[PDB]
Amino acid sequence: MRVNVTLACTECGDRNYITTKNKRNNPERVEMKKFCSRENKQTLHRE
Amino acid sequence: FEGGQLPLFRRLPKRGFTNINRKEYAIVNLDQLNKFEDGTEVTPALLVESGVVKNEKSGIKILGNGSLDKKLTVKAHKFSASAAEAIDAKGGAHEV
Amino acid sequence: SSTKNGRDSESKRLGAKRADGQFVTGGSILYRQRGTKIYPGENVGRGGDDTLFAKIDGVVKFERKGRDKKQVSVYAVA
RNA sequence: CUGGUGACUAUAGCAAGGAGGUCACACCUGUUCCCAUGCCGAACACAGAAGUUAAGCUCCUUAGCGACGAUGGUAGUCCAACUUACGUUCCGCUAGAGUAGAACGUUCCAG
RNA sequence: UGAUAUUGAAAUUCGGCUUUCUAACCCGCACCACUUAUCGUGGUGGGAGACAGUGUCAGGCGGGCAGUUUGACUGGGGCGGUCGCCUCCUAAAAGGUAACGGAGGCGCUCAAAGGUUCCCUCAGAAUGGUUGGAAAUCAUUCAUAGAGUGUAAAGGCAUAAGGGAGCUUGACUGCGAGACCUACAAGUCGAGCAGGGUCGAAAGACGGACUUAGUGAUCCGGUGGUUCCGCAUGGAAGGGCCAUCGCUCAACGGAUAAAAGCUACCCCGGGGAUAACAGGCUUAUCUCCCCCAAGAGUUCACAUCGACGGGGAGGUUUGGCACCUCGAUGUCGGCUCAUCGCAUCCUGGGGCUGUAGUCGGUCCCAAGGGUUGGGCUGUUCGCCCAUUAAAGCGGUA
RNA sequence: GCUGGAAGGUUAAGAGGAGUGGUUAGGCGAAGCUACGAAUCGAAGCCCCAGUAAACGGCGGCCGUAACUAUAACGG
RNA sequence: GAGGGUAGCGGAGAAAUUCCAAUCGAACCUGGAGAUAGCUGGUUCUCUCCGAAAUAGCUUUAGGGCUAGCCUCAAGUGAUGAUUAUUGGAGGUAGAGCACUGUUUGGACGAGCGAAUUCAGACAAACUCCGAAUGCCAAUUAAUUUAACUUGGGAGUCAGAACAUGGGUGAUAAGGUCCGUGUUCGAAAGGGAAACAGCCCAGACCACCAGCUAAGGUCCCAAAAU
RNA sequence: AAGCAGUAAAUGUGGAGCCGUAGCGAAAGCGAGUCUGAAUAGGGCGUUUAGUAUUUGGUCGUAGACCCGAAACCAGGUGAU
Ligand SMILES: O=C1C=CN(c2c(F)cc(N3C[C@H](CNc4ccon4)OC3=O)c(F)c2F)CC1
Repeated sequence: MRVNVTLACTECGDRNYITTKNKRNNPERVEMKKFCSRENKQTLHRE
Repeated sequence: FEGGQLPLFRRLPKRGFTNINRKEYAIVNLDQLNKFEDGTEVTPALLVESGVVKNEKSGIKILGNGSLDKKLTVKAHKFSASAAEAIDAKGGAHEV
Repeated sequence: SSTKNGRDSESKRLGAKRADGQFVTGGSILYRQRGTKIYPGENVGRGGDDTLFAKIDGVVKFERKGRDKKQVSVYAVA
């Protein structure tokens, strides 16, 4: 039931991540605050 | 042959590529310039007939692995950042 | 006319790795275990999987810590 | 013969009975003031004339249950001889028993 | 079976399948000439006709024919079962260690079941109750953890790793002294430094989860980013590098993108490293003897019979093992000729009787000599007919 | 398996040339030349509709019950 | 009877895998050709020094191969090797025990009274409040000893056997089978066990009509006490 | 080295060519330093750095490759006395 998800930056340089996800428990795209290597600061992700 | 087990080269992956326009140079450190006369003019045409450079591949580049010990004027294609620092410190002047 | 058994997992090399009174370095493994059968002491850390390692250079010392409990420590050599 | 804070395998415990104080610990009467409860100003923290050793807490006594336990034997056992189960020489249990034991105690605050 | 070339006309017709006409092409059709032979060529009639036949391209059917594949372990081989990873016992108090030895589990899950700060503490509850086949809920004491800890087991955890309540995304980027493990490839732990941060008053903690299973080279292809290369030059097409994806490749170190059976018609190279017959070791099973005496036999354990349980001998049965023989040790039942053991079928000599006599039962000593002829089945066995003083049992490849 | 049939579904070359890229005369970019493309038209065959066994092949199980008292002519 | 026809990716067959020049499930001759063989057999003179393995991991792998482990020859670095005494530590086997999880004998006490109460007596590879003898890791500690390690050249080995001892398996059967530990054979002559690779004593450089011993022996065969 | 002159002598000529003196990186490139990285912060591989030509011995590779031996496969021919 779980799936692989990739997190990209929000309208800036893309420094992606990879995690897991449950479709039913979270039927919509998620958002988190991660590190952006290019920008050198915390930034919100999605997808 | 490993008797049936996968060979090491098959296990490992390939890497890199080759460039068709690869240019190489014949290096000559500041140590091989201690035989010419003081103030003489050194030119690739001379280094290939004096006995320092046996085969000039694509030009002569002068490096700085050592001291010059003389004041000369050198003519080459490329100079190391430290080769010209010590060539102009003992007198004279280099040129491309 | 068949067997239902016959399975087993690879053996892990658990136990102590250095002896008491021996000289070690800053990152030497001292004891591999499941859980905490021996507790860390002075200048000792517990790894993620309960592995005990030193943090400085000195002699190893296995001592008792309370009734029915053991620890391991490291003291700099003078 | 006190309070505070540490060191050590309960020989530091559990019980049972006794004694003691308003200088200190507690109990203690309040919820306007900061903060707190998935009923209880119950706990947490508080604002603080009195009321009292009944318990918390202590220094004193008692070996009842737990705890600590040599000496001497026994089982087992390394080595070496016989031979299969018996000799010899080092180590040395468990259990049980005579027994210890109702703590020892650094720095520290004021007496 | 379609498209197109060879291949040209006319009309019907809600860049066209179809009636339609001669001129290409076709006729083992007729009459003539070469030629008093009809193979062939040529000419004139007839038939057919832009079809057929022929070339290239495409789709389907195709053991008719061809090249090949069809695993290993295994108390012989088949059949059955098994193949990777995790935990425990066997394992002989370091680590490591086998069998088709004894027991289970895995091919995940969780956006809070993660990080941080402050709080808290469980089963079972000798009794009371709005009294519902004593155990839902509430109340007070016994309570050495007998509760829990996503999921097997074993080591750990009440200084909590177990429960609840607030804010959070460190389930971060670039690495990394030194160690464990180890044939290789892989796997495991890690102080500390720089860049960002979250929680806390602050020390300080944080590079997922109490710990250990939840996974698979490379080669090739896809999707993003980018310092780089890009055939004379400037671009491009294609490559390199970083991130990531797609395999019950489960025979799980994975032969290829793609694979099943029979041979009594059989062949070659090897093995007693490995079966069928005889020998050998073994004695479960088999055959034959003993111990105890509860009871059957009118009374009466012991004339004779012997439940429950126990101890031996023999090496004739069916097996276990795989030590000799696979550059070869020929089967079953007879026939012919015998030999030898005694656990004695007959003949000889003795006890005891539940022995009147005539006949028997059982047991001891005795191996000198004897121990039939036929019917039915290939037989051994076995049954039957008629006899005999008796129609004994075993060994010798 | 063979024979006949046609309503529809699916399906090759070939025909068809929307539209998207790489180049440049003058972040756009008309032409020319170039590397690739879709709507739609393309037959048999196979799914479908029938017929054929002196074609290949196949032709049941458990209960109770007499005027046939063991049995089961009958019924479930 | 004579003269003719059909030829091996083929002929012939009133059909048997039947025949095609004395062996046809696919004729004969020459060539590719010294096809290939992880399988058998064979492999030629002499001395000197040293001297194994029959194990692990992976394998379309199991009587084959590869790396590691044991052998040998050189060049190097220096007590880093081995045994013993002593002081330290880690680790739950033998035995023992019933405090936990089980299994289980005989009584006593009324909560429905032989195993979640009490008084006695037992049992366990997957039970432990306890717990050895040994072995193992250390201390540039002490004495006696002679190795050890690194780099490079060349190998062989991957079928093992019996005896003692701690275990599984089988039936507390096997000269059975699979692991731990030591010895011998393998590759080891000599003496003893009548004969007898694995048992006991003991390791052959050569020669001698010299002596002392081990295992085992001393009436005769037959050296030694009637 | 080929070639040229020499007795099939093995000498003289012949300097295209090969190895060494400098590494690091996939590459552009830089250079006693280079790669990774925002950062000589740390780490990896180098600065240890003698070489080269001929030849005896040992081993390996491509050729039948220490010797003898198949059951078979394909090609072109000879046979119905
Ligand atoms: O039903 C039976 C099954 C096989 N049996 C058999 C046999 F009868 C003889 C021998 N052998 C082998 C050896 C070589 N003999 C031969 C003969 C031909 O080839 N080799 O000599 C023998 O005795 C064998 F092993 C058996 F299993 C017994 C009878």
